[PDB]
Amino acid sequence: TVAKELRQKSSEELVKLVIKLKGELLEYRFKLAHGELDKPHLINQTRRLLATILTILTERKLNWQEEQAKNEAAVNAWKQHLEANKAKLLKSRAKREDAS
Amino acid sequence: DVTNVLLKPVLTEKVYFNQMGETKKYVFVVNPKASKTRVKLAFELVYGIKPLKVNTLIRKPTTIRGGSRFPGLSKLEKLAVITLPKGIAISV
Amino acid sequence: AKKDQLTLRGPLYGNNRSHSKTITRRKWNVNLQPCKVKTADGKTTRILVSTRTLRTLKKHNRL
Amino acid sequence: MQRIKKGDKVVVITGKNKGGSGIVLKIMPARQQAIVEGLNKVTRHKKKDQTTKRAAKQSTGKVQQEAPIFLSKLALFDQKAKQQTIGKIKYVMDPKTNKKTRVFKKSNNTL
RNA sequence: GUUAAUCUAGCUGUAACCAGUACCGAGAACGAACACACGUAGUCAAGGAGAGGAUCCUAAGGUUAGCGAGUGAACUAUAGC
RNA sequence: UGAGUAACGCUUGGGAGUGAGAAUCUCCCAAACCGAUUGACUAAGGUUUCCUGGACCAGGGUCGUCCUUCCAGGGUUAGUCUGGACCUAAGCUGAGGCUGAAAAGCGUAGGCGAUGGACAACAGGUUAAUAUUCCUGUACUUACAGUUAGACUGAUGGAGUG
RNA sequence: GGGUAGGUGGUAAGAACCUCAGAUCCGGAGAUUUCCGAAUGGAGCAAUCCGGUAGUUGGAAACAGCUAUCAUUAAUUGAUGAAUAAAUAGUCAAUUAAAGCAAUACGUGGUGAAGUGAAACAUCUCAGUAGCCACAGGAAAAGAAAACGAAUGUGAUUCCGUGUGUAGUGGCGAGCGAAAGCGGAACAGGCCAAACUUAUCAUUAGAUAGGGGUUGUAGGGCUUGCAAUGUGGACUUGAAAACGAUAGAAGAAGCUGUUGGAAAGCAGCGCGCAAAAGGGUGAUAGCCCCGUAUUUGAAAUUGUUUUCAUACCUAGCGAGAUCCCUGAGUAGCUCGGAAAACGUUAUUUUGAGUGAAUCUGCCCAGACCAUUGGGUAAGCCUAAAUACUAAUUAGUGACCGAUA
Repeated sequence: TVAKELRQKSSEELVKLVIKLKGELLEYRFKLAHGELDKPHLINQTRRLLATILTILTERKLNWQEEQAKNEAAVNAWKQHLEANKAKLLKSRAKREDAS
Repeated sequence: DVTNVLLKPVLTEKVYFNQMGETKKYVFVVNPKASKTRVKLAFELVYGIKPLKVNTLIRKPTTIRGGSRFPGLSKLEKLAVITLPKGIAISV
Repeated sequence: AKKDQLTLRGPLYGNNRSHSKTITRRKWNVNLQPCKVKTADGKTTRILVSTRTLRTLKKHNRL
Repeated sequence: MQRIKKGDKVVVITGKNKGGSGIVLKIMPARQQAIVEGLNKVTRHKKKDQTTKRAAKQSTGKVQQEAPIFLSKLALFDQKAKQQTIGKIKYVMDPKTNKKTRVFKKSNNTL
């Protein structure tokens, strides 16, 4: 039921749960765009749970309590891109100064 | 930071041709009111990779099901294509 | 408008006739005249005032 | 309250299938039918193969399947006595065990 | 402001938003109730003869005009004599 | 009824293939065409008709395996191009204001309204559907800091180019 | 709160789920409610673009998210503030209301046609209709006599019938048409200025705020007495009660054979009605089903009425006195109109001018004078009785049945 939502700490745990459910629902919809979901019913269930938690939060205050303190391979590819750009710029400037 | 601008990633033959290269192109369908920077921020905060190029395009509503005793209209759609630095690929 | 600033009272519309008793929708305009009025605040201001109200002000020492 | 509860025995009053007994499975009170097992076995023709030659388990032939029965044609069955009479139903009895109970009008037997 | 601001120049990093982008387009898709011989902005503009974007045949490029097959009366239209 | 008649609204032939059936569908080869045009590139307008697969009930002034027809699935990617966030001509709206029974009409300060002004990207390749945008190569502008060198910077206003 | 076994809104077959730890459903009360749109941060080609300001997070920043606000007018209050010293206009800051829509229907008001009839037509009728416009309201408007009017009179207003196709008005033509009185619907009258007086206004205030009175059987103020402690509602709130309204519950009675695809129709014997309205069920069913008359039921919201308490407003009868007051561009008059049944005549109203009295008054009784009698304008407010139904509930129909 929904009475179990009034009992818990409505300050910080509920909003973290909302964020986790939003992330999971987004992943679920992404899987729905693909073939591997296999559980149609979860989308509406999560949507209704999110609606209920939003209502119970709105009865008191806002959803976004951001005032608090709310991959890794990117570094390698970014280093490669920066190196390539640096090399291109260096050779361009070297040719430009060699022109005269 | 709501992630309410990524509806569905499409999978067509043009896409399949697109990722086979060295850039690993990605394409999403986006809320028609979200701009380039919004999509860039959402993509950065959903996978952790800062995109290099972000491009957008639109599809006008088109008449579909011409003979049905009720002429329906195709829904307005906006697509955002995101490209990454060469040499990386991430699952969805 | 063609109305005095002391009270909303404009023209009157009616019928004009001749010896043939033919009807004609004709308007009659209340007379207006820009006579300065001195408000009891040390100030004077010019507004469109009807001649009858002007006589009332003259007899009421309101200038 | 509804006359027929899913699970109990039922008989038919009028129609071709006189003196027939059965168990209720599905009820559509919105448009007033009733599904009873073992009765009104109509000969469905599984017309699937001739649409296209792709599907499997599509051409089996004449198959008996249930057909809906109008709700008002049914009557609940009595078996709490040696000599039973298929009678009416009364909802007024209210023990504290549940909200309401049902009883045959022509006798005094629970459900 | 001169206890520094203000621009100028190079190096380092960083940002560049929103709407249009298909196809048709002196016409079979546009405006003429039509797959009508009607009408419509600008831009490219080949060779021989020629003053010329006229005239004749062609280059690049592109169409097969959405009914036909016969005979070759009178008569009609187009022309030639 | 008018009647299976008038008209069917700027042109061909052959071979092979598809097919249930082909003058019309496909391919191949010819010819006859306009060529300051029936071609190549786009404004305003049409909003999917563009591509692929399927079908030929209806629509194709004949037929039809085929269609700008229908169904199903896809397709337009921009710091530099088109127009905004820059600028103004007619003209529109219009605070205060004037005016008129009322509705309202006029007009100031302002604000909008390009067919014009300033404004930085070119060549090539790739897809059936996009490409100064996707990609390869080479460039530029405008903000933004940190850093470094030099320098007193010089407006909403004045003046000339514009 | 009611109510339980199915539910995932219709084109609906289904894969996957929820479900008696009380689901779906009904009613009441609550929240998100993107954008346009009176649209109001600024514009615009309605569903678009661009912002300013204040917090908050990422950062080095541009900026980006996450929140709130930013139209105008009118009123009030404050600061500011010119030509010109002050002061005024203007400016800024803050608060409070609208700004529109529609119910093809009613109301008030402003403006305001022609065709047509008169067998033509200008007077006239249509018509004070249609259209346009302003503002409403739950109805609106009007309203307490300076009335009628011929009476030993009635006594606010509103609506109906009659009076009556009467009196009359009309190129005396088409036409038009009252007012009394009577019988009905409903019914109740109150509140300001004035003299008098108090307090304050550079006390010159002429202005501000309090008592006093609401006028014709003339009244009120003044000086001075008696007796009230109450009649009461156009009426402030609190406590309760009844009757509804928005969900539901209980709620009677049959078999047998028959033609028959199927019985409920038909035949035999039965049963109940405060329930023989109606609908469905393989043919026209009282007893097959939902129901229906009646008896009940409201967590919450809401309406009307009733009782008590309570706040404001209110009361009778005397005496003096040539004491004072009793609605100013007011009314008549003239020049043109208009509502009046009247086509301009007292009545009423007003565009231009003219412009009194103070109870010994003023006006009224279709020119006027005198007498007689009646009433107190030039201030304000008002419930019901009247018209209408786009909405919700229930019901009705000698109204229609797919060219209706």
